[PDB]
Amino acid sequence: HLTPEEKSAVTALWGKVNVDEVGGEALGRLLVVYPWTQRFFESFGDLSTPDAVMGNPKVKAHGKKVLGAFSDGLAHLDNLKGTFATLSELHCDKLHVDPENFRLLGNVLVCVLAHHFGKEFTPPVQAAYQKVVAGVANALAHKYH
Amino acid sequence: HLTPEEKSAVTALWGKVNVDEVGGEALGRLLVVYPWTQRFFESFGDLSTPDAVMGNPKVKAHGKKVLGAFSDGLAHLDNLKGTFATLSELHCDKLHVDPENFRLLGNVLVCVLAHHFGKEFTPPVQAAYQKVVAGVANALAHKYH
Amino acid sequence: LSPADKTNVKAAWGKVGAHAGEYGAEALERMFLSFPTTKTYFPHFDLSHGSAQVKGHGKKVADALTNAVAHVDDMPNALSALSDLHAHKLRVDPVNFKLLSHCLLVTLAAHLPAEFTPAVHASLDKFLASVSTVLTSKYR
Amino acid sequence: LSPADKTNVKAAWGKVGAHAGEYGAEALERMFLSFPTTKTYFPHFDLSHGSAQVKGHGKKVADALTNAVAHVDDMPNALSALSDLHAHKLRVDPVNFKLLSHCLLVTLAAHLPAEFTPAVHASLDKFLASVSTVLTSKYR
Ligand code: HEM
Ligand code: HEM
Ligand code: HNI
Ligand code: HNI
Repeated sequence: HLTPEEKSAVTALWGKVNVDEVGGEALGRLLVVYPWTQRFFESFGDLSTPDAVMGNPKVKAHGKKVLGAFSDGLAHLDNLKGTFATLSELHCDKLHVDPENFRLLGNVLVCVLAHHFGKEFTPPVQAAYQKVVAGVANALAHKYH
Repeated sequence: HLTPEEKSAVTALWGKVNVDEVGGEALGRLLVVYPWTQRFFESFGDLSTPDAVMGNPKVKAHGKKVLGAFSDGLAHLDNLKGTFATLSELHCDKLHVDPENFRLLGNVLVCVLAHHFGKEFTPPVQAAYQKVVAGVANALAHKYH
Repeated sequence: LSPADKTNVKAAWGKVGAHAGEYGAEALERMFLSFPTTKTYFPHFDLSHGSAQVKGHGKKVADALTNAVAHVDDMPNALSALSDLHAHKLRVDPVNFKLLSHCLLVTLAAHLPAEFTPAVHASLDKFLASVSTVLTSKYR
Repeated sequence: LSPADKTNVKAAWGKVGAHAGEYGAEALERMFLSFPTTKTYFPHFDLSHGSAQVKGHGKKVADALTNAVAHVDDMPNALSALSDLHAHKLRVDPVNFKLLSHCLLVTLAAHLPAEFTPAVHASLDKFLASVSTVLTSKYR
C-alpha cells in the first residue's frame, strides 16, 4: 500500500510520461535483456539485432497497449486484482506466460523511468513505483492461484 | 484445488506419513540444500555441516511444527487463507523471510515424500501434492502481496 | 560448485547405470502432470504413461547429464550444442528448467534412498542448477 | 559474455570512473528504500541518507565490480574472498543479489543515459548476474 506522498509522487511523475514511447522502450528492453521472452512475440518479425527490436513498429505498438494497462493500474491502485482480471485470465489461461516475467517487465519499466527522468527518479520515487509494479505483477498472476 | 480422487490419494498418503521425522527431514534439507535459510535459525546453535543440521534437536522439533501446520492446511483445502491466517503474519513483517523460500520448502517436502514412499509416490499423486504445496506457499505469502 | 559437491554427483549418477533413460523419462512424465504449461514445448507429442517417445528424449537428457558429470569443469564447453537449441530455436523459459530439475530430484529420491542424503541432494541440486545455467546462457 | 558485451561494460564503467563510489552508495540506498528486506543484513549500520558508512560500503561494492570488469575472464578467483563473507557466514538469500543488481541498473540508467542503451543494459544485467553467481558458488 502506497502512502499519500507516494501516491502523489507517482501520479506526478506519470503525467510527465511519454505514453507513445516508454511502453515500447520497456517491452523492447525486455526482449533484448531477457531474450527467452521473444518466444511470445515470434509473430512480430525482426527481433534478431537489438536495434531491430527497439525500431520494430509492432513492439512499439504493443508496448503502448502494455503502458495503457499500467496507467489503468495506477488510476485504480485499490482494485488491481479487478483491473487485471481479464488480463490475468488472458496471460495465465491462454498465453501461459510464467508469472516471473511480469516481475521482470515491471522492473524493466522502472529502469526505463530512471533512464527518462534521470535525477527526478529519486530513491523514494523508485521505492513507491516498486510497490506499484509488484502490485501489478501479483494481480496479473492471480489466475495461477 | 483438484479432483476428489486426488484429494483421497493425498489424504491416504498422508495417513502413512508419520508425525514424525518427515518434517524434521524437510526443514533440515531446506537448511542443507539452501544454506541462506540458516540465517532465520541463528538461535538453533550449530548447523556448519549437513550432519549438524540433521542431528539438531531444535531442527527436528521445529520440523514437527512445520509439518503439523501443513497437516491443518490439508484438513482445510477449501480455504487456505483462513487456516494460514495465523502463520502468514508471523513469517513476513517479523521474520523477514523471502516468499521464494516457501516454494523451495514445499518442493523439498515433495522430495522427502518421494524418498519415503518411492514407487508409491507415483507421478499423478505428485501433481496433487504439488498444487497443495503451491497453495500452502501462496497462503503463507499473503501479506505484502 | 565445490570439490565436496563434485564427489556426491559421481556416487549418485554412478549407481544410476544403463536405465538412466527411465530415470530421465520418469522426471519428464512427472513434469507435465505437476505443471501444465510445460506441455507447450511439445505440440506434436501425445505422451501418456507408456508412450514410446517419452523414453527417447528421457535418454537424451540422461546421456547429456552423464556428459556433464565427466566434464564438470568444462561444462559450458561440453554441452555447447544444446545451449543453442534451448536458446536461439526453442527459447525455453529458465523457470521450466527449474521444474524439470525438481522432478529429476524426486526420481533419484524415489529409486535411490540410501544415496539421496541431504548432502548428496544439496550437491545434485547445485549440479542441475549449474547445468540449466549452461543450456540458457546463449540467447541475446 | 560475448566480446562485444565486455566492450559495452568497460565503456559504461569508463564513464563511471570517480563516481563509482557515489553510484554504489546510491544503488545500496535505492535497495534499502525499495526493498526493506535487505536492511536485515545491516542492523549495525546507520541506514540514514548520506551515511559515510553507506558511502564507504558503496565504494567497496563499486571497487569489487571495478575489479570484476578489469578481470573479465574467469572471475571465481578474484571474488573468492567475497564469496566466503556473503555465503559462508552472513548467508544472504540470492534474491537480494537480483535486487542490488536492478538497483545498480536503475542508478546507471539515471546517471549515464547516453551510455545505458538496450545492448549495454543486457551486457550489464548479465555481468551482474555472473557476479551474483560467482558470489553464490560455494554454499555449505
Ligand atoms: C505486468 C506486465 C504486463 C502487462 C500490464 C501486460 C499487458 C498486456 C496487454 C494490455 C495486452 C493486450 C491484450 C489484448 O490486445 O487483448 C497484452 C498482451 C500480451 N501480453 Fe502482456 N502484459 C504484461 C506482461 C507480459 C509479459 C511478461 C509477456 C511475455 C513475454 C506478455 C505477453 C503478452 C502477449 C504475447 C500478448 C499478446 C496478446 C495480444 O494480442 O495483445 N505480457 N499484455
Ligand atoms: C536437465 C536439463 C535438460 C537437459 C540436459 C536437456 C537435454 C536435452 C537433450 C539432450 C535434448 C535432445 C536434443 C535433440 O533434439 O537432438 C533435448 C531436447 C529438448 N529439450 Fe531439453 N533438456 C533439459 C531441459 C529441458 C526443459 C526444461 C525443456 C522444456 C520444458 C526442454 C525441452 C526440450 C525440447 C522441446 C527438446 C526437443 C524436442 C522437440 O523438438 O520438440 N528441455 N533436451
Ligand atoms: C527459511 C525460512 C522459513 C521458511 C521457508 C518457513 C516455512 C514454513 C512453512 C511452509 C512454507 C510452514 C508451513 C511453516 C510453519 C511454521 N514455521 Ni516457518 N519457515 C521459515 C522460518 C521460520 C522461523 C525462523 C520460525 C520461528 C520464528 C522465530 O523467530 O522463533 C518459523 C516458525 C514456524 C512455525 C512455528 C509457529 C509458532 O511460532 O508457533 C510454523 C508452524 N518458521 N514455515
Ligand atoms: C543484501 C545483501 C548483500 C548483497 C546482495 C550484496 C551484494 C554484493 C555484490 C553484488 C553485485 C557485490 C559486488 C558486493 C561487494 C561487496 N560486499 Ni556485498 N552484498 C550484501 C551484503 C554485504 C554485507 C552485509 C557486507 C559486509 C558489510 C561489512 O560490514 O563489511 C558486504 C560486503 C561487501 C564488500 C566488502 C567486504 C570487505 O570489507 O572486504 C564488497 C566488496 N556485502 N556485494
